[PDB]
Amino acid sequence: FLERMNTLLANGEVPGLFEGDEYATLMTQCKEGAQKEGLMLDSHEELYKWFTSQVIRNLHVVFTMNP
Amino acid sequence: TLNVLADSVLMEQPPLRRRKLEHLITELVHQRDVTRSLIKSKIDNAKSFEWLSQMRFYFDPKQTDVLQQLSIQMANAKFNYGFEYLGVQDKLVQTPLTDRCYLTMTQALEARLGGSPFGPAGTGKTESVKALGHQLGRFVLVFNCDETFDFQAMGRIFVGLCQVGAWGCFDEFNRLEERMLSAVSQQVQCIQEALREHSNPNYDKTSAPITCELLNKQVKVSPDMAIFITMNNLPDNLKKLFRSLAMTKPDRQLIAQVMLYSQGFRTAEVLANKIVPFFKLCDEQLSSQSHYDFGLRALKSVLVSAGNVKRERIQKIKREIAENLPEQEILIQSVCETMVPKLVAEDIPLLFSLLSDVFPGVQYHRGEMTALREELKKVCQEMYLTYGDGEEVGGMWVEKVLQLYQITQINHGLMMVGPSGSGKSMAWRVLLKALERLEGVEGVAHIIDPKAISKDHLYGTLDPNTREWTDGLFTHVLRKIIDSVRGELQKRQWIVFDGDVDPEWVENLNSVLDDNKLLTLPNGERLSLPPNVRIMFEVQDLKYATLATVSRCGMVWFSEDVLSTDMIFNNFLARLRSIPLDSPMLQIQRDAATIMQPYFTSNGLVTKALEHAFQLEHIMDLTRLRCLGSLFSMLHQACRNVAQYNANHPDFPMQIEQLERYIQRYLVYAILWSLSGDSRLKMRAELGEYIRRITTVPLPTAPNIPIIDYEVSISGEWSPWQAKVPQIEVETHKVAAPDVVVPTLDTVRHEALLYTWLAEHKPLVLCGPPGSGKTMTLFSALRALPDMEVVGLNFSSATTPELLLKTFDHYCEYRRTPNGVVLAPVQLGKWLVLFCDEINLPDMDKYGTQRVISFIRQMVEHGGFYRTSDQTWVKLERIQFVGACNPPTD
Amino acid sequence: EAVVRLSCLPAFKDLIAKVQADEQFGIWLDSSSPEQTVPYLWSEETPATPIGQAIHRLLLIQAFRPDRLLAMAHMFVSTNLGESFMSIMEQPLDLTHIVGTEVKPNTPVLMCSVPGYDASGHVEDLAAEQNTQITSIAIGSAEGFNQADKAINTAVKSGRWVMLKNVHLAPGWLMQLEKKLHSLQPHACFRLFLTMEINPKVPVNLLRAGRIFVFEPPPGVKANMLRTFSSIPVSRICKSPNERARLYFLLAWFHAIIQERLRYAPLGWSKKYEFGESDLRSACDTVDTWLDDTAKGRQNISPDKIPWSALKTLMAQSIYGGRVDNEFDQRLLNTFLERLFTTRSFDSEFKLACKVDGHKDIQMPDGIRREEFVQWVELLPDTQTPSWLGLPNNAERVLLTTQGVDMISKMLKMQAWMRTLHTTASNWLHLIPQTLSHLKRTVENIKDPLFRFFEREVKMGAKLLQDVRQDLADVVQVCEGKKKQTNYLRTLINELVKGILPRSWSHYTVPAGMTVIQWVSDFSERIKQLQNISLAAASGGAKELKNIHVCLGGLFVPEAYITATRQYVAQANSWSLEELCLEVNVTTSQGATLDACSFGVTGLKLQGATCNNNKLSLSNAISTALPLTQLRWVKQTNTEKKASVVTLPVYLNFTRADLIFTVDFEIATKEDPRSFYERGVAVLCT
Amino acid sequence: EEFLKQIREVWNTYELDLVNYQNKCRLIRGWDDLFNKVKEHINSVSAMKLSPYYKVFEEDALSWEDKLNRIMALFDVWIDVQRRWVYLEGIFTGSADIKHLLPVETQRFQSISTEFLALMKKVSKSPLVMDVLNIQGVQRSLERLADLLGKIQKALGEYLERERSSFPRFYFVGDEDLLEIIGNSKNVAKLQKHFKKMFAGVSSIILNEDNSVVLGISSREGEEVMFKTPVSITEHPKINEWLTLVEKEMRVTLAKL
Ligand SMILES: Nc1ncnc2c1ncn2[C@@H]1O[C@H](COP(=O)(O)OP(=O)(O)NP(=O)(O)O)[C@@H](O)[C@H]1O
Ligand SMILES: Nc1ncnc2c1ncn2[C@@H]1O[C@H](COP(=O)(O)OP(=O)(O)OP(=O)(O)O)[C@@H](O)[C@H]1O
Ligand SMILES: Nc1ncnc2c1ncn2[C@@H]1O[C@H](COP(=O)(O)OP(=O)(O)O)[C@@H](O)[C@H]1O
Ligand SMILES: [Mg+2]
Ligand SMILES: [Mg+2]
Ligand SMILES: [Mg+2]
Repeated sequence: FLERMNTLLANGEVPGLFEGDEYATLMTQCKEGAQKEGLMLDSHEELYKWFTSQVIRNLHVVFTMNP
Repeated sequence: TLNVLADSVLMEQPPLRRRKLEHLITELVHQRDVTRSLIKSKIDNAKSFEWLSQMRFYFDPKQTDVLQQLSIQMANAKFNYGFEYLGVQDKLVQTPLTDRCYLTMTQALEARLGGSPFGPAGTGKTESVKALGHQLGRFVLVFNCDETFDFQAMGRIFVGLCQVGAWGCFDEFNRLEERMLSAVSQQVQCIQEALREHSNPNYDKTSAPITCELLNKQVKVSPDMAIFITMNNLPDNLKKLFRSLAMTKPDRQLIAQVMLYSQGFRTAEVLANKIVPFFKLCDEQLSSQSHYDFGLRALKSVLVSAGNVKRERIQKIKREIAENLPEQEILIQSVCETMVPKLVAEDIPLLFSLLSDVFPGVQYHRGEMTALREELKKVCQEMYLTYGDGEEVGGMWVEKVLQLYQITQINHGLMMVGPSGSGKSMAWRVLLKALERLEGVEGVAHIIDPKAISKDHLYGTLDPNTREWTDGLFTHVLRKIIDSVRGELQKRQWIVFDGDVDPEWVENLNSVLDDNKLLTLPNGERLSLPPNVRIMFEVQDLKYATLATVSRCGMVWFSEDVLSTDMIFNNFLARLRSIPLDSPMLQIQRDAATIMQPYFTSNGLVTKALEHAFQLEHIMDLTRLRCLGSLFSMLHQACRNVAQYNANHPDFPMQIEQLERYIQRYLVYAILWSLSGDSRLKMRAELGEYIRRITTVPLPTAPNIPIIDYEVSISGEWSPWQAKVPQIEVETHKVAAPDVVVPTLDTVRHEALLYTWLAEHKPLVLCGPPGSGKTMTLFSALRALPDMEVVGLNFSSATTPELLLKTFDHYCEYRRTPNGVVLAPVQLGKWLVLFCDEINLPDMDKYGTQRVISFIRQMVEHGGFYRTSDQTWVKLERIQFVGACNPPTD
Repeated sequence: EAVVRLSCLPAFKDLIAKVQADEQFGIWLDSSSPEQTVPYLWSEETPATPIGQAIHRLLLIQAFRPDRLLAMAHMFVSTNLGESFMSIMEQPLDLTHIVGTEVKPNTPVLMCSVPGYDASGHVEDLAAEQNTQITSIAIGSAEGFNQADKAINTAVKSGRWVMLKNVHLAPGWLMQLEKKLHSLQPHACFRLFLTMEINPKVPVNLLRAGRIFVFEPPPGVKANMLRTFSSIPVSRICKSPNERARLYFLLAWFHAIIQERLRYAPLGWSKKYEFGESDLRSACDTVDTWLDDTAKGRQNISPDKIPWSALKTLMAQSIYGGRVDNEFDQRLLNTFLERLFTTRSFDSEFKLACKVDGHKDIQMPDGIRREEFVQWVELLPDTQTPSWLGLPNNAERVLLTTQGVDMISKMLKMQAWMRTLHTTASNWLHLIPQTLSHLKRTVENIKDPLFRFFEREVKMGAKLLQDVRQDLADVVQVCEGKKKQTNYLRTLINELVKGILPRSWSHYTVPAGMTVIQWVSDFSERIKQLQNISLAAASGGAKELKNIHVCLGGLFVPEAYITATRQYVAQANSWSLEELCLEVNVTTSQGATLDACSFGVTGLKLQGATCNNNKLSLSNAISTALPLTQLRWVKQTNTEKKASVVTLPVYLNFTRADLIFTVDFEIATKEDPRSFYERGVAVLCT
Repeated sequence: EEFLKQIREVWNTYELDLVNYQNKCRLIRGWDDLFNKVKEHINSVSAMKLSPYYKVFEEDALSWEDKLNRIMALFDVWIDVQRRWVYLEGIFTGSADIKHLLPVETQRFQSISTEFLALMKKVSKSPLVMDVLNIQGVQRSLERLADLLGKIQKALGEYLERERSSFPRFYFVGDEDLLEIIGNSKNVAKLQKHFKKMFAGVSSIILNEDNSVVLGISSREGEEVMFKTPVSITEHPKINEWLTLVEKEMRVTLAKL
C-alpha cells in the first residue's frame, strides 16, 4: 500500500496503475478533459503529461498516523 | 576359506562376482570371530546359551513346502525363511552392536512385539532393521519421513504388509507432524494389537483368521509381518507394544577393519585404528560447515575408493605377489581425493596436519594429469586467462579445475559452491573447452537460472481440466537431449544451474541426482538421464539446501583465496591488450596497458588501495570484483577518451608523454571514484589522503580542496570540477519544477561517471539517502544523450520478473532472423535503458533471495534469458539496466 | 561461603565469633537430626518470636546442613500453621466423603497417576463398598469413544457412575467431553471418573473444570516388591518346578532395586530410564519360557541346571538394557545381574545386600514356595537406607539437598524492575573481566596442536564475551531509556528478569536449569582462565603453553583439549594417535614439575572415593577434590589390564549427562571393582 | 440502478471460453474467473436486497438472484462432470485392455461420453452464458451425468480394491500405477517399471521372443534367476493369476537353488 504514494508524490503519477484497456479509458477521459479545457489530440504521451501535471496541481492526499 | 577369498579378491574380477566375494569375506570373518572367541572359550554343549545366542541356520530339504525347508533360529526365537528374492544388497558388518540388535529384535518378534531401535542419526538403525529382514528373506519397506509422506499410500501399504507378510521400517518416526504421527500411531497400534492376539496362549491354534481394522474394512494379518519404528520418545499408544533398543555408538573400528580386509588390504586392523579416529578429529577439529560429512557412510565410501585405488595400482604395476605396496599411502590418497575438493581453503592445512598426526611420515602426491594439463594451459592462454602449476600464480585455480574434472568422472550431479568473486564459471568453462579439444567430443552447456522462472515454468504444468502436458525449461532440455533429433548424444551436455538452491525447485531433482537418474513427471512420463549429461549447481553460499540434495552431489568448494587479485589484473591487462573496445584503438590500448603495468603488480598502488578500501565503511557490502570491474570499465572509458581526442585532432595526435601523464592521472582518479566511491565524503577524503601518502604520481597541490572534487583533463593536468559547472538561468514558469535540474559540482561529477559507466553498458545503481536526487540526476543524464530511451519502472515490495516481461512486451519485440531469437526494442539505433528505482525494495522469499534481482543478474551476466513460452534462449541487444535505491539500513 | 553470605544479615553479624566460641557445634554437624536442636546463634536485642526463632533456625539449617531443609520447613510450618497441618495428607486418601459431597456431579473427578501406576483400584473398591455399579471403559480403541458416550448418557439419565480409563490418549476428544459436560446434568448422583496418567497433552480446560487427584507409588523396596507380587498372579508362581518361585522372587527383588535407584538420578542411574511394568512382564515371560525349556517336567531341578547365562544375557542386552545407552549404566546393570542371578543364589548363605548400615546384611530367605517369600517381604524393616540398593548412605543426603534447592527455586518462581536490572547489570560488568584479544595466529610453531586449540578457544571465547558485553551494555543503555528497545532485547530482558539464562548466550554446553548468576560467575572464571592462557602465550610462546595447570571445567570443550594433547604427545617423538594411551597420576603438589608427556589438570572432583598415591579407597564423603592430575600419554604395551583397576568415567558437570573421557585408577586391595561400580563413583570436571 | 445495468451487460456479453482437447471436443476453460464473478455478483445482490432503495427494484433483484442461483447450480456441477469425464476418458482411452476387464462399465462410459460430446457440440454452437442456461433440460442432464460418473467411479474403485485383494503386492503401487498395470497387460514393456515397488529385489522379468511364458526374473543390477518351471502368461491371461504364479515359482526356484 505504501511506496505507491511515494511514486505519486515524488513525481506526481504512478506508472504501474495504467495499462491496456484501463490506459485507453484514461486516454479517452483525457480527451474529454482536454476538450473541456480547450486542448486537442496532440500526442498520447503529451496527454499523459498533461494528466500528470493536473494531478500535481490538484491532488492533495492526506494520510494520518499515531506517534 | 578366508585365505582363498583374500587371494581371489586381489585379482581382477567382474563386479557382481566382486560383490559376492565381498559378502562371503564379511560373513566368513564374522563366522571366524564367533567360532574363535565366543565358542572356543570352553564350550562343549550344543544346548549352551553361548551357542544358542548366535544366529543358527537349519536346512531340512525333505519338507514339501518351500517356506519350511530352512528354519532360522536365534535364542528362543524361531523364524522361517521367506525366500524373497533380494537381488544383491549391501551386507552390513556384523558388529557386536549388530548382534545385540539382532538378539533384541528377534526377542521382540518372538513375543509378537514391535522393535524400536532408537538412537542418534547415522548409527545404523534402519540399515540394521533392513539387514535383519534380508537375513530372514523378508521384503523390507523403509518409509522415509523427510516430508515424503502421505496417507493415501501409507494406509494401503499397511494393508499390503498385513496381507503379503512383509516388513515395515520407519526411518525416523518422531519427525512426523503431530496429526500424521497420531494417525500412523493408531494404525500401528491396531496392527500390533492384531499381532499380539495372534499368539494368545489360550488361542495358539488360530482357527478364525487374525484380522485387523484398516481402511474401514477387515484385513487379514499375516504372522510373518512386523512393524519397526525407528526413533531419535515413543507415542503413549505404542509404549507397551514396542521393545526399545539403544543404538548410539556403532563399532566403527570393526566395520572399517572388516571392510578393508574385504578390499584386499592386509593391514586392515592398523588402517582401521588409524582411519576411525582420524575421521573423529575431522568431525571435531575442522570448522563446522553444512556440506561436511564424516559419518559412517562417508567412511565406507572412502574405504571403497581406497580399495579401487589399490586394485588400479596393482593393475598398473602388473602391466609393466605385487604385495609390497604402501597401503597407508593408498588410504591417505583416497581420503584426500574424496575430501579435499569439498574443503574450505582454511581447513586444508588443518586436514594435512591431522593427516601427519594420525599417519606419520606418509605423504600425498596428486595425479600429474599432464595430458589435460597442457590443454588447460592452452585454453587459459586463448581466453586471456591466468594459468599456473603448484606454487606459482594460478596453482590453486588449476588444482580446483582438476578436482572438478575428477568428480565429474566420479559421478554426475555436480555442485560447485564458492563465495561470489571466486573462479567458478571460468573453471567449468575452461574444463569444458579443454575436454572438447582433448577428447575431440563437442561440449554444449545450458545455463539455467532456477529462480528467474517459476517451478511450473521450470518443470512444466498440467492443465487443470484438459490434462495436457506442456514441458518446462529443464524438462524440455532433457527431452531434446534424449530425443537426439540433431545429435546431442556423442556430445558432452552440461546442464548448469547457475544461481542458488532452495528445497523447492529441487524437489523433483532428487530422483535424478541419485543413482536412479530418473525424472518423474506428474503426468506419468519418465525421463532417463543419458550417461553423457552432467548437472552442475553453481551456487554461492549453500545455506538453504536440504541435506538430501547436498549428499547426492560431488562437490568442489571454490574459496575466494583461489582467485588471487594478481590474476584479475593479468586478465584485465590481457583483455585490454588483445580485445579492442570496438587497429589504432588497439594500439592505444597497448600503450595504455604499458603505462599502467607497474601499478597493477602484487604490491602496487592498486593492491594497497584495495586493501585499504576494505577496512573503510561502505553503504553496501564491498566485493573485490565489483570495484575492480568498475575500475577496469573506467579505464576502458579512458582509452575511449584518448581515441576520441586523437580522432578530433588528425594532426599531432596523443604523444607518449602526454598519454603517460593522462593515464597516470586517470588511474588515480579511477581508484578514487571506484574504491570508496559509494562511501561518505569523509571516507573519500581519507582514501585520498592515504593514496597521496603512498603513491609517487603527482597530485593536485591544493591542500584544502580534496582530490575527489578534482578531475583530470584531456591535456594531462588536474582541473577542478568547479570550472566545468555552468551558470544557468531557468525561466520563472519552471521555478522548482519537477524536471528542472540545476547543474552543480555533484551533478557534473555523477554525470561524467554515468557517461563513463554507460559507455561500456554496465548497469549501475545510485544508492543514497531519500531526497538526495538520484531519480532526477539519472533522468537528466540519460535523457541528455540522443540515442537513449528511458523507461521508468518503480519496483514495489511485490515486484516480480513478470513486470520486466510486460515491459519487454510493451516496448521490445522478438526477432528470429539471427542465430537465436533476439529481444530488441522496436525503434532502431536507440539503446533502451530500463530505470529501476527502489531496486533493493522487492521482498526476499523464505530462502534469502530476490527473484527479480536474480533475473537481472542472469540478463546482465549472460546477456539473455530463457522465455517460458517455448523454452528457447533469447539474447538481449540494445538494452541496458540502471538502478537507484535507498540504503539497505533503511 | 554460605556462612559468609548469611552473616550479611544484621542479626548474624557476629556469627563468626559465635561459631568459634561454641564447641558443641561440631558434634551438632554430624548429628542425625540437627533441625531438632538448633543452637542459639543469632544475636538479637529482643527475644525472637516462636516464628522468628523458627525462621532464624531455618536460615541456619540452610547454612549448616541444607539437607535437612525439608524437615525444618516442616517444623516451621508446624510452628506457624499449627501442628498436624500435613497429618491428614499422610493418612490414606478417603474419597468416600469427597465423592459423596464437596464434588458436584457436573465436575468430573480426575485421577491423575504417575506413569507406571494405576488408580482404578481405589474408585473400584469405593464403588464396591458403596454398592454402586460403574461402567468401566477403555478409551484406547475407536469404539471406546461412542461406548463412553452412550454409557455417560445412560448414567446421566439414570444416576449411575461411569469409568473412563487411560483417557490421555485422546486430548481433542477430552476437549469435546469437557464441552459436552458444560451443559447442565439433570441427576445429582451421577459421577464421572477419568483415570489418567500425568501427561501435558491433556487439555487445561478439563483440568480446571474437574477435581484432580494425584496418585504415586509409595517409596520403598518392600512396597515395590508387594506391588510386583500382587500384579503377578498366583497361578503363574506356583506352577512347574518349585525353583520358579525363587526365580520370580529374585526378579522382583532386581526390579525393586533398579526402580528405586531411579530416584537418585545422578548418583546411581545417570539418566531417568523408564524401567516400567512392561520390562517386568517381559522378564517374567523370558524366565517362564526358559525354565519351561530347560525343565520339561514338573520335578524340581538343580540350581546349577538353571539357564543362568540365558537370563543374564536376555535381561542385560534385550530386556532392561535396550533403553540403556551409555556404557557405564550397562556395566552397572550387568554387575547387578551377575551378583543376583547365579547358582549361589539358591543357598541359605546368600546376601542380597551387603554393608547395610555398616554391618547389617539382608539375608536371603530360605523358602521354596511363594507364600514364604511374600511373608519375608512384609517382614522387611521400615528403616530402609540407600545401602540396600548399593548406593552409599549419603545418597539420601544429596537427594534431600537437591529437593531443598528445588523447593527454593519453586518459591522463587512464584514471587519497577528498572533499578534492580540496572544494579545487577552494573555488578555483572564489574564482575566480568573486560575482553581478551586474539594474541595468536603466528606462522611459526603453527604445527603445535595445543597452540591451535588455543586459537580456537580464545577465538569463540572472545566472540561470545563481546556478544554478552554488547548485550549488557545495550540493556544498561535502555534501562535509563537512553535508546530504543528492540525485539531481541525484549526477549533478552524477559529472560533475565525471569532468571533464565539467554539462549543466544549459551554457545557452550551448560548444566540443565542454570540460573543467570552462576552462569555469569562461571563465565568470569572461564574468561580469567583464557586471559591467563593468552598472557602466557604472549610471554613464552608455544613451548610454555604446554606447562599450564589448565582446569577442564573452565574449558568449553574439554574433549577437544584431550584430543589436542594426544596430538601434541604424538607429534613429539614421531608417534601416532592409535598407539597412545592415557594414564592418570594424582599428585599432591599444585605445581609439580611436568615431563615431556605430563599435562596438569586442576579442579577434578572425585565422588564416592578418595585417592592416595594413585590408589583409590571407598569413602562416605563425596566431592573429594583432587589436588593435581597429570595426564600422561605413553606407548601402548598391548597388555591386559589387571583386576585391581577400574575404568572410572569423567563427566563434565554434576548432571551426569555428557561424558568427557575415562580414567584407569588402581584401587586398594581390600575393595573390589564391583563395589565401585554399584556406588556410582565418578570424576567430575566441575 | 447503474449496478444492475453493468450486471446486465456483463452477463449478456459473457462468453464461455472453450479449448480443444485431443481434437475431440472443445471444453470449458476459465472455471475460476467464472466462479469468482458469480460469487461476487451473488454477494453484491445479497448486499442490495438489504439496501433501502431495494423496494423500487425488488422484482428485478429477485429475478437476478434467481438467475444467479441457477447459474451457480449449473456450473458447480458442470465443473464436477468436466473433471470426472476427463479422468474417465483418459483412463478408458489410454489403454486397450480396460475394455475386456470392465465391459459393462465400458459400455456405460461410452453412452455417457456420447451424451457429453453431444452436449459439448450443442454448447459449442452458442457458448453465450445465457444461451447455455436456456437450453432444454440442462440441469437434469448434468445431474444424471454426474450421478452416472459417480457410480462408474465407485465401481472402478471396487474393481481396483478387488484386484488388490487378489494380488496383495498391488497394494504397494498407487491407484494410477495399478490402473496402468491392469490396462496395459498386453504390453509388458511398461510393466517392468512397476516391479521395483512390488517385489523386493526384482526389477524386470525376462520373457520369450513373443512374451508368452515367464522365463525368469532379473534384479536391478542385471543378476538373473531362471525359473525351473516357467509360467505361461498365455495359460493364465489375467494379470493377478500369472503374477501369483510368478511369485510362487520364484520362491520354489530359490528353494531348489
Ligand atoms: N540539481 C538539482 N536541481 C534541482 N533540484 C535539485 C537538484 N538536486 C537536488 N534537487 C532537489 O532535491 C530533491 C531531489 O528529489 P528526488 O529526485 O526525488 O531525489 P530522490 O532522493 O531520488 N527521491 P527518493 O527516491 O525518495 O530518494 C528535490 O527536492 C529537488 O528539487
Ligand atoms: N585464472 C582465472 N580463473 C578465473 N577467473 C579469472 C582468472 N583470472 C582472472 N579471472 C577473472 O575473475 C573473474 C572470475 O569470475 P567467475 O565468472 O569465474 O565467477 P563466478 O563465481 O562464477 O561468479 P559470481 O561472482 O557471480 O559468483 C572474471 O572476471 C575473470 O575474468
Ligand atoms: N553394522 C554395520 N556394518 C556396516 N555398516 C554399517 C553398520 N551399521 C551402519 N552402517 C552404515 O551406516 C550408514 C547409515 O546408517 P543408517 O541406518 O542410515 O543410520 P540411522 O538409521 O541412524 O540414520 C549406512 O550407510 C550403513 O552402511
Ligand atoms: Mg538417516
Ligand atoms: Mg558465475
Ligand atoms: Mg527517487
